[PDB]
Amino acid sequence: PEGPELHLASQFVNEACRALVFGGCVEKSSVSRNPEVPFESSAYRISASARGKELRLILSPLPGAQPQQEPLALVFRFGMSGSFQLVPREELPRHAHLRFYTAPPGPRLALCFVDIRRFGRWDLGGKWQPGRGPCVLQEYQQFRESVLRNLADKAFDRPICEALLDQRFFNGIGNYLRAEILYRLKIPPFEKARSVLEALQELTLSQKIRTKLQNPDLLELCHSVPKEVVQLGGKGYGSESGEEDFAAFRAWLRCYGMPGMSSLQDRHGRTIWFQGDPGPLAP
Repeated sequence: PEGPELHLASQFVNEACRALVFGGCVEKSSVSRNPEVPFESSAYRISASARGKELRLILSPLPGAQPQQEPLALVFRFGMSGSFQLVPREELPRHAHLRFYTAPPGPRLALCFVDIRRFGRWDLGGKWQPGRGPCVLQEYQQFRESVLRNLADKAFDRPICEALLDQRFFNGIGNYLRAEILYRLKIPPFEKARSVLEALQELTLSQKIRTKLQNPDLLELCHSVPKEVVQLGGKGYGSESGEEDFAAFRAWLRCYGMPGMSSLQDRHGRTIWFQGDPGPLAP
C-alpha cells in the first residue's frame, strides 16, 4: 500500500469508531505470527492516525473502566492484502487476525484487521518505523527541507525513480505514485536523483504566483499528487463503494500500467512505468 490509502484508512477508523465503545480483550487469530496484544478494558475508545505507509491505532480506556489499563498504541503495516473492516459480530471475515469488540450498549460490532496473505504486521508501542522521514501528506515542509538538507547523502546517487521509494526521504511514496509523479514533469526515471533536485537547493506570494505556480517542482508533486488521491477516495474506504472508488482511481492514473507507456525493472525488481527516454542510468 501507499500513502493515500493509509491516510484514508485512518480516516475510516476514526469516523466509524467515534461513538463506539469497545470492551474486553484484543483477540488475535492463532495462526498469526504477529505479537499478542496485552490489553483488557471494560470500556475503551479506538482512534487512528497515519504517517507514510503506517497506521497507528490507540486504545484509550474510558474513565471508570475496569480493570486498570494504560492507553495502548499499535502501529500497523498493511502489506499486499492488509485492511481494516467494521463488521457485525456474527459475521467475522475468514482472515481477521486482530479483532476489537464493541461494548454492550448498542449493536455488536467488531473492528478487524483483515489480511489473507499475512504480509501485514503490527508492533506494540506507538513509535513509528525507525529512520523513516516526514510524511509527504501531513508533513510537507519538514519533508521538503529534510530532502534538501541531506542531498549529499549516498541515497541520491541512485536513479530518481529508486530514490522516490526510499522511505527515509519520501515516506509514503510507493510504486504507482512514483510513476505518476515522474510522468507529470516528464522526468526520465533513471536520471541521477541529485541532478533532478540540485536546482531546488524568500520569494513573496506575488513572485511565487508568477514563476512557481504553473511550474511545480518534483518535491511539490510528491505531496500534491498523493493528495489528489485522498480527495479522490473521499469517504469511500470501509464502505460498499469499493467498485466505484477503484473506477475513479483507474481514471485518475495517467501512466502506471497504462497502454503506450514503457516499463523497466529497478535494482529491486520493482517495475517502473514511464514515457519516452528511460534515462542515462537505465539497465
